[PDB]
Amino acid sequence: LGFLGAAGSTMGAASMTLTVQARNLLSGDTHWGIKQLQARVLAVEHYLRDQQLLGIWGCSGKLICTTNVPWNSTWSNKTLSEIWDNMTWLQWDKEISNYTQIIYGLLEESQNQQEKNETDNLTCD
Amino acid sequence: GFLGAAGSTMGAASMIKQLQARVLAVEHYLRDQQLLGIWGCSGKLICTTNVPWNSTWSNKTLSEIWDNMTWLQWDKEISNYTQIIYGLLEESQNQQEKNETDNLTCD
Amino acid sequence: LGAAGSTMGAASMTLTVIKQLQARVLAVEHYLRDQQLLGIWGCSGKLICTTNVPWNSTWSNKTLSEIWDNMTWLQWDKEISNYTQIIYGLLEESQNQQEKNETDNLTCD
Amino acid sequence: LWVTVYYGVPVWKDAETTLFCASHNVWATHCCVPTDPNPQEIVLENVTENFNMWKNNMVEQMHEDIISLWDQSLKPCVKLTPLCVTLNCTNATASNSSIIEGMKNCSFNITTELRDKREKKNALFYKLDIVQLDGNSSQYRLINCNTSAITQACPKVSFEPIPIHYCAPAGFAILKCNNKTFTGTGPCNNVSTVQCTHGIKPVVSTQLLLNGSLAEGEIIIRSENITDNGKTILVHLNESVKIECTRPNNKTRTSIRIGPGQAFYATGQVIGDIREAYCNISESTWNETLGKVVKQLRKHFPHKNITFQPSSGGDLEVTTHSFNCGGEFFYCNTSGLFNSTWDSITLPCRIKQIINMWQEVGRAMYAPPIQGNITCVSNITGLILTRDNTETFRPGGGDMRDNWRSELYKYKVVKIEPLGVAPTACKRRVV
Amino acid sequence: ENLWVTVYYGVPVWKDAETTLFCASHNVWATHCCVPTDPNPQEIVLENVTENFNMWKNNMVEQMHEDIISLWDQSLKPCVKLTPLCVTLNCTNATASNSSIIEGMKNCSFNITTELRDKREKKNALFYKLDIVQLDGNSSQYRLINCNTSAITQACPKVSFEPIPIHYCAPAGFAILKCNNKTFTGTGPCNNVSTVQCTHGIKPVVSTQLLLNGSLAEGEIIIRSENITDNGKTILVHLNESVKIECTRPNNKTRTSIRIGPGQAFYATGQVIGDIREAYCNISESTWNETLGKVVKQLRKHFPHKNITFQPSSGGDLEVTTHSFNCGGEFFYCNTSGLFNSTWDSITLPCRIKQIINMWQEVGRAMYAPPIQGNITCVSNITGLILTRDETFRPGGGDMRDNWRSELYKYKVVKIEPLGVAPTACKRRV
Amino acid sequence: WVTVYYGVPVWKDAETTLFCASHNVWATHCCVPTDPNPQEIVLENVTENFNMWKNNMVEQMHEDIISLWDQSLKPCVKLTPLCVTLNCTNATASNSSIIEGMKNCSFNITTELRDKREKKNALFYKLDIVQLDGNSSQYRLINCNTSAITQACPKVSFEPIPIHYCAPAGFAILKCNNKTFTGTGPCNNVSTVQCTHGIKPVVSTQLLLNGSLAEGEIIIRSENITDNGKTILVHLNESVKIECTRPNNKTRTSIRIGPGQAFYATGQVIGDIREAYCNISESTWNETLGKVVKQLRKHFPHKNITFQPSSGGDLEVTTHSFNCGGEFFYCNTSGLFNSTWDSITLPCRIKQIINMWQEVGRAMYAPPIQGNITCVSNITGLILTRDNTETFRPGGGDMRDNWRSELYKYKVVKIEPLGVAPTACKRRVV
Amino acid sequence: XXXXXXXXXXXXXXXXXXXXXCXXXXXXXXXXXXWXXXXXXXXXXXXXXXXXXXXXXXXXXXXXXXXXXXXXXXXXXXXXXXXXXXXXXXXXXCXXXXXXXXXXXXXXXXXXXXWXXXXXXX
Amino acid sequence: XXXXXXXXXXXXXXXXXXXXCXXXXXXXXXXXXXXWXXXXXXXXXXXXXXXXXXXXXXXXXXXXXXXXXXXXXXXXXXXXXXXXXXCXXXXXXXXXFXXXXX
Ligand SMILES: *[C@@H]1O[C@H](CO)[C@@H](O[C@@H]2O[C@H](CO)[C@@H](O[C@@H]3O[C@H](CO)[C@@H](O)[C@H](O)[C@H]3NC(C)=O)[C@H](O)[C@H]2NC(C)=O)[C@H](O)[C@H]1NC(C)=O
Ligand SMILES: *[C@@H]1O[C@H](CO)[C@@H](O[C@@H]2O[C@H](CO)[C@@H](O[C@@H]3O[C@H](CO)[C@@H](O)[C@H](O)[C@@H]3O)[C@H](O)[C@H]2NC(C)=O)[C@H](O)[C@H]1NC(C)=O
Ligand SMILES: *[C@@H]1O[C@H](CO)[C@@H](O[C@@H]2O[C@H](CO)[C@@H](O)[C@H](O)[C@H]2NC(C)=O)[C@H](O)[C@H]1NC(C)=O
Ligand SMILES: *[C@@H]1O[C@H](CO)[C@@H](O)[C@H](O)[C@H]1NC(C)=O
Ligand SMILES: *[C@@H]1O[C@H](CO)[C@@H](O)[C@H](O)[C@H]1NC(C)=O
Ligand SMILES: *[C@@H]1O[C@H](CO)[C@@H](O)[C@H](O)[C@H]1NC(C)=O
Ligand SMILES: *[C@@H]1O[C@H](CO)[C@@H](O)[C@H](O)[C@H]1NC(C)=O
Ligand SMILES: *[C@@H]1O[C@H](CO)[C@@H](O)[C@H](O)[C@H]1NC(C)=O
Repeated sequence: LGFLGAAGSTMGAASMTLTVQARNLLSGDTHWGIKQLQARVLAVEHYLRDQQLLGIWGCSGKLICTTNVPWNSTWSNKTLSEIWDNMTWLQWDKEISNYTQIIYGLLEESQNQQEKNETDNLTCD
Repeated sequence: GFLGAAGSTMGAASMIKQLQARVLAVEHYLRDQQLLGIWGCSGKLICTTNVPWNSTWSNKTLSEIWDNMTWLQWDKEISNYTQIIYGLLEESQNQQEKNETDNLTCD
Repeated sequence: LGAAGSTMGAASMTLTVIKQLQARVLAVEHYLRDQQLLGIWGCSGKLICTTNVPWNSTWSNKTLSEIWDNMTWLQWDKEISNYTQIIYGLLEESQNQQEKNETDNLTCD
Repeated sequence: LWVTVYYGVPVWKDAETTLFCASHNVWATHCCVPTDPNPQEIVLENVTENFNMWKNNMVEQMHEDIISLWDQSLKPCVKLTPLCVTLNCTNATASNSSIIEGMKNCSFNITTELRDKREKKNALFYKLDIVQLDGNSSQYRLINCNTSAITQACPKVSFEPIPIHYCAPAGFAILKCNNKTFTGTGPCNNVSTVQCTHGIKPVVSTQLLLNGSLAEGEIIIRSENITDNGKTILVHLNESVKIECTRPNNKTRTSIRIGPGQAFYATGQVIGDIREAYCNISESTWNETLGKVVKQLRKHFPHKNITFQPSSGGDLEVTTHSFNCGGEFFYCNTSGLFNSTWDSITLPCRIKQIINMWQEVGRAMYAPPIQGNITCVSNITGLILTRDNTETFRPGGGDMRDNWRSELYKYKVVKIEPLGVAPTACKRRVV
Repeated sequence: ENLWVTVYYGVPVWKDAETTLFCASHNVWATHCCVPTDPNPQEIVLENVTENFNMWKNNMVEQMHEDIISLWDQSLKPCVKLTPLCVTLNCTNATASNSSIIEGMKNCSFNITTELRDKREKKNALFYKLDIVQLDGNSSQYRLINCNTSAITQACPKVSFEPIPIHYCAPAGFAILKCNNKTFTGTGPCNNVSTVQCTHGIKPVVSTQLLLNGSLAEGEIIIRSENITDNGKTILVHLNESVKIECTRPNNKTRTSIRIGPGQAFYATGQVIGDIREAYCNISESTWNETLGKVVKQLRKHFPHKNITFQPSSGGDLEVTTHSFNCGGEFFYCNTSGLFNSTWDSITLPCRIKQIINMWQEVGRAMYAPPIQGNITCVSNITGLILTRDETFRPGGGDMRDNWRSELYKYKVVKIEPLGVAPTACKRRV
Repeated sequence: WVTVYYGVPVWKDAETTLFCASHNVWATHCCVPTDPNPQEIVLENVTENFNMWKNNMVEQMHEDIISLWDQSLKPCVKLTPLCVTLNCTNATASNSSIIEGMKNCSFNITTELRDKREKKNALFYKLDIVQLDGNSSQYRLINCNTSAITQACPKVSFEPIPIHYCAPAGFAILKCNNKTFTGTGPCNNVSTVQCTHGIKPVVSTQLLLNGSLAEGEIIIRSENITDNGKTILVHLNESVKIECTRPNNKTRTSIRIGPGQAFYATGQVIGDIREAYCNISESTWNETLGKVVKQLRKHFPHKNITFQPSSGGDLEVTTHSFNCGGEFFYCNTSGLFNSTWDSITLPCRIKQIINMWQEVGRAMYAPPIQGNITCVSNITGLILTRDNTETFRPGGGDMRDNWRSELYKYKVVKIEPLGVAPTACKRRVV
Repeated sequence: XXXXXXXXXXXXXXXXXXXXXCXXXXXXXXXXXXWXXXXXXXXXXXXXXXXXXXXXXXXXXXXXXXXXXXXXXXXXXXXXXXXXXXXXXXXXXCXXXXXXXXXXXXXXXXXXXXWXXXXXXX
Repeated sequence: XXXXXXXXXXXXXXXXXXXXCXXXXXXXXXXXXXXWXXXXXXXXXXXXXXXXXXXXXXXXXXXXXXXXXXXXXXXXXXXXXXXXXXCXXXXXXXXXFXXXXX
């Protein structure tokens, strides 16, 4: 159940463990210690890069976040019952692997447009 | 002062070596931020949850005892429930998000 | 950096941005320092954040809004280079008061 | 439908990183990190994964650490550079007759602790450790004074293998294959996640795989492209064969001071059985073991009866069975084990003090002698075989990665990828 | 109960912890502890806070030890090796300027290879007897001490090891607690505790029987021990008044630079000018007699009226029987007999000088101190004493960490744990 | 009202470490592929201050190159055992005639094992050998006076492949795009890049070889024109083709030093007797200097200008020192700088013990290169110093001057994303 | 004190050369040696820095009249003359100021102790 | 460097005197690296003073001014015994000697 125990669960059942998987991403003499130091520095960078993406997409502070970007049937033409009840996350990750970079670019642009509209155009004069 | 009022009760109390050290400072920082965020305290020093106090962790009439105990003593008193409470807080936040995006009655 | 040097009002929507260990660690430290400051201020998660601190007219000669769009950021930063630590301190004090006021003015269920 | 962003999604990718080594022993000193006192394992229900023992990089990574520790452990020790002098090397006598060919009584002029003083010293050396400089002129040198320095291992330092567990860093996981019929490559339909691998002792040997784990099922023959003759075959036994090895005599050693706190340890005399070292394999066990291997081998080669031949030739390091027994290196014959078509077997064995364990051009090590007698007992858990009408098999060998692939075949290292997206019915609200 | 968990961040609690502390401000110490100190140190009174301190188990003492060894090695590593000098020495009797003999020195001739690795020359130098070992009986042939155990290296004259105050500072997330009650003595609870980020500066002064240039005890003389009734568990006596000690080597030495190799030179001792008085230390008599009596009065608070007496160390070599005083860079090994001599205007301690030392019991390592030209005068403050028990006491000695523990005893490192929970009568609103 | 902005297009001058980026030393460390399609942003209406002599990148690259040089040579053969007395006579070549500059030297070396003292010999250049006494055949190598000589191993190339230096995250490199920029003033047309162009770390003394030619006319750059204590870097807009050679076939031997070590040395030379010479086009050289002077006179419009065929200091700086493949040439420039306002065929000298970097305590020995060698190179600039009329002389000799001339258009700055400005509104929800 | 015994030399008619040196009463080489010219002419001049102490150099008495030379085996040192001339028809003497370290080069802060009986060959 | 002193015709007894040296070179970068010696008729020179201090094992009747241009006047001239004496610029390789007047 813990860590990756839910990995083979369906898309729907899975995610009841998002907190567990997320907390387990952080960690809690001579030359060999340098290799270990390098690994720690990289682990931090990877954590932060994911946080930077959540920031730019407007999902900071949330494990589950929705956006204003519509789903393109091109990416997948399956319905929700198949996606959430029969399919798993490992399968899904493979199914739309070639669209990840598109969706991420769209999420960044959508957030920028939202902010553009949110910005107060001198209401107070 | 930083640890000032450490001996006060809650009512008031609540108001190459260099690279290794820098890395640890960062890891400790990030763990506190992740852990607060994952429970719903992102951006806050104090927040509440929907997780009830079980009374088994401590059976004290804390609504009054709060003002006659310090944080140091309290931290010792319930140290055995640290993971239990934290686990419940994580579950609570995750369930709240699942209710927010429930397709039947979404946000 | 990206595009740079334009008159400040034109900057809207432009806000889109062993030695090896030392470089990586410092890059992380600098990143976090800015996030921590945005954190103490009511600015976390935002490119643009609005304060509770009035601009102090003592700092520069504010010819109403013209000062906001008659030069780029480079000259502006120089004009007020000696007030940055004052402005930042005031923003922290104001947000600290806001935190105390929200803490005491509890809503709850 | 609308895009939903998720963080903490339990998915992963094949990945490479540095694993932690967890455990006056060198392995214990280096792998100072404690093991998990209560290792956990999480079975992943409805998960399949692709494993490949010939390409998982866990073997390559430990190789680098095995080499690094070996060399680093030997660096702060006595150099034998001043011993590269002409030696006399006459026939040494242990007792009575001077008939022991293997040992020579080498006398020489060597600089002592004071730079302006020199002394005549002597020690006994093995034939395999020396080379004749001029045919029939009785002038000898140590074999590695031809190309490099020889470092004497520190007598206080133990290289005895201890079990080592490799552990993932945060952000990574090790997946384990639980299929007894896996064979080394392909999908496993029963996969569990662990933080640390089982312990593996860093035992170094040739031809026979010693002190490993046993197969869960029947004998497993694991090879890449088994139909090729360009590939090595690892045979993993389901029962261990007991092997006992000894050097049946009491060695007494001297100490020659060669610098400001540095001394060379060497054989002074040997008292006891003048014969070479011997290893004993029960005969009935060996024949049963080989017959069982053949029964499974016949599934890949269901043809004419298989012939087992001795190794083909080459340097002693690749033609014989090497043993990391105590502080002495055994070079044992396998003839009689691999001479067949499909109560004890005694095999003669030579001893060397100067070795090059990792076949490094720039390295040589001198092993201080063991005082007294040695007995070494071990578990034969597998074989390294090569193949070249019928099939011919030989006790050939690889690059000593075989020694680790044989245990690290069921593990894979992956990196966790917490982000992903999926469609929903819910659009972000304006609020 | 209608209580829900409330999460608080910024909670004033902590745990015992061990971390890496960093130090702050041609001197080796100044070069390494390059980090500026806090010009305006802060301190928190910690109202109503008690804490448990244990100097005997304080990891900072050990960490300071690791730093001194490491710094020493960084400084000594990039220097001249004297292993080319491990040759037979053809020695005669003691010599001196004009019509005199310096007891303790010998005139030795040796065979040194020139820079061309072919031509050889002989050179003469004077050496201390304590640095020379005889090769056999009834023989004039000698070798340098330790050429039979370890490499001997030469310290570079370019670097100063003079102690400067070193301040230790906790890293972010950590703080240092101090016991400021006075009369704390040994381990146990302290009822007047404060929080600081950095320690006071401590000079890394290394000595044996007498602890020099530390702070003084406030209040009365403090006797610190771990189970004082034991014979072992070395007793640290911290004085509330200092005793002035003046040490000197009243003679003019010269130095000869001998080339020993392709970019290397050895510094030899040449002729010595002036009277021959060896070396000595001056201690006021009444000051010592009164100081020791005060210590005894405090010992009488731990022991019943008893036959209290002081004697010189019972044995061992100079490193444990003498006062291993560094003075001006030559090493002094001064005789404390006559100082620790009692039963319950000035006195002088005769003193010996050495050039080859093994530092902090490194044993397998040795260092040669180049001679100091001209004469040396050093004045130090005796701030504490080290004693062991047989009520007969002897100076004994420590593990060379008592010169740190005597200053670090008031400090403890703790990890700050700002996150925590408690129940409150408030449910989250959604 | 104070509005806070993040991601603001502001930068400040800063110093950081740039990436090395990208059998070969340079390739071993600068092993990271460069941007296949570098981007550049023009900063409209931006002026920035560039200063060649205050540019820390020149110094940083210098320190890194030295490190690369030493790191490469460290794991190689030491020639320490060869610092022995040599027995030297006159060497001959091709014919029975003596070839000037070469001596036939013998010595006793251990080679295999111990005590062989095998007599070996080699031909050596006079420039690498110093006489031990008057009227004597006995010699030593010049570096026996200071240090060990490390032999460079043939296994590794030091060829100056171009390297693009790249800024770390949080930093950017600004570039000056003014074709006539003088090196110290504001640049009124600038752009931003992440990496510099590829700069070949070419080593030379008096002449600047294989650089990038000026976009505009010949640009004369100095920190200060008036100050005769400053170096003048002349950046040419047209190159001069230079062809240098060693017109003989060298054969080398290998002398075992010990296990894992061998000395490479000249066995014999067959071919021309002239040791070396160099072909500089006559017309190009004369016109090139005239053009430099026409431009020099706008900075120095005084009477007449003369270039004197003179220099001071020792051979490392009085000549044109450059590498030719793995060979070390020292060419006489007196045949070039001789004029007041076919080919030149300059004589050249060859030397094997190279005190590269002009540091004390280090030397490298250049193994002999078998067969004959030719090199072609482009003079892209000159280094001059000076002092009624004015006299200029070849200057330089400082390796950093060869890099300052390429990095002159680049500056490193730190990006500073935070800032504030006044606005009309207060936060709406308080 | 070296108390060296001057070896002396025969006089020459502005011809040949000499390096008589003085034999030390104790030690050889070591780190205390010197050589000087002598005359009834304001004590002439230092001739050579025949200092032992692993070093030697010429002094100011003459730019190129003699070179510092020594033999530890003989317990003696002198500058060795060449191309003798009438101008050199004067006395010579030995001394042994002790060596010392003084930064660059050297300084004879130590007095020129142990002057020899000296000799002359004018 | 150069040395000379106006010590000509120093015919005296009881009252000590010496002329100061030219000290063209101060010869005093550290510890006054300059020295005095004197010689009786038909005698080797002997140190009189060094670094303006009475020479060791020389005589009680010795003194010198604390100056580069020091005069090594005897502490007393009770013994008379005038003899040639001179300073040398010891700091210099060219340790120039004074006139060596009585
Ligand atoms: C201020 O600096 C700018 C550089 O930062 C100059 O802009 C450059 O002008 C060049 C033409 O003079 C452009 O060359 C083009 O490069 C592309 C590369 O792919 C080629 O195909 C084109 O054929 C080539 N054009 C021509 C006419 O050869 C540079 O690309 C351009 N650089 C950038 C970054 O835009 C400004 O000209 C300069 N201004 C002044 C006043 O000097
Ligand atoms: C200035 O730039 C020129 C041009 O790149 C440099 O010339 C090149 O120098 C190298 C090294 O000497 C030559 O490489 C050799 O080529 C032969 C060809 O047969 C090969 O057998 C060798 O193994 C080696 O690879 C290269 O050919 C030569 N290029 C040309 C056009 O001649 C010159 O060295 C640079 N000058 C300086 C000071 O850096
Ligand atoms: C011993 O050596 C020291 C220097 O190492 C001499 O010190 C000098 O003393 C005089 C006294 O008047 C001072 O004026 C100088 O300035 C001192 N020198 C330095 C460098 O400070 C000392 O005199 C010598 N003593 C003997 C007996 O020779
Ligand atoms: C080797 O030779 C020495 C010569 O003294 C002899 O004493 C020793 O016993 C010999 N050793 C053996 C094993 O023959
Ligand atoms: C040869 O093969 C047959 C089966 O085809 C088997 O019965 C027989 O025992 C085999 N011979 C040997 C030597 O194993
Ligand atoms: C000196 O300068 C004048 C400037 O008009 C020029 O005509 C003359 O040719 C110059 N002298 C030389 C030697 O070129
Ligand atoms: C190049 O140098 C050679 C040297 O012998 C010379 O003969 C030849 O003429 C020179 N080239 C030109 C163009 O003069
Ligand atoms: C020092 O020892 C050498 C040994 O040969 C001797 O010749 C010399 O005279 C001794 N020095 C003194 C001052 O006695």
